[PDB]
Amino acid sequence: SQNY
Amino acid sequence: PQITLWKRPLVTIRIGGQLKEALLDTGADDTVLEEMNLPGKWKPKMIGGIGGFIKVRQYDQIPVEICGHKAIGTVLVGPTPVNIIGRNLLTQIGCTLNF
Amino acid sequence: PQITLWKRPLVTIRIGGQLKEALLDTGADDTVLEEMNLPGKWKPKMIGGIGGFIKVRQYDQIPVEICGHKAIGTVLVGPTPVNIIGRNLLTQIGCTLNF
Repeated sequence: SQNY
Repeated sequence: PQITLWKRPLVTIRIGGQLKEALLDTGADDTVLEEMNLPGKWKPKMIGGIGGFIKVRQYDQIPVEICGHKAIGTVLVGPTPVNIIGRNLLTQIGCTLNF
Repeated sequence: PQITLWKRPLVTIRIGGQLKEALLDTGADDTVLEEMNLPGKWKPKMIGGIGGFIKVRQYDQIPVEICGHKAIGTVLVGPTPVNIIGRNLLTQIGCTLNF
């Protein structure tokens, strides 16, 4: 979902 | 191992019988690899990064060996700038951050 | 401390007289902070990741305290969805990956  | 961070935490993984390099990335919820063939069913998914959102293919329950340690879990494939190993598989290999 | 990866590794940081939560990100070369009106000279920069590039302002020699561990270096400020602590500061606080 969230990938930094 | 203990990996310091003066350089990118890049490691060799094995996935679908093939060796690849991937970045150990505590800032990623998920494991996202650059465009590649994987066996089995996939489903379309959207994920977010620093630059916005992308479309990926989601493969579940994929075995991945990471620096010699076994994981089996979700692998996303799409237009990521680098192969990333995210927390979903980092946790499986018993990875922690320590300072 | 030791930070497990079951959850996003969010920690308290202090920068520019502000307390914030920030993500410890071994995948990030740089430290990128949510839009904030820091004083000081800056230079424009583009940084990328999943989803492409965002425009940011680069500030040099900024003191940042991360879980009580002091650091000082370059911070990039712009429309990131999340405050990100990259390897440039993670190395100063002695941060390692361990498995």
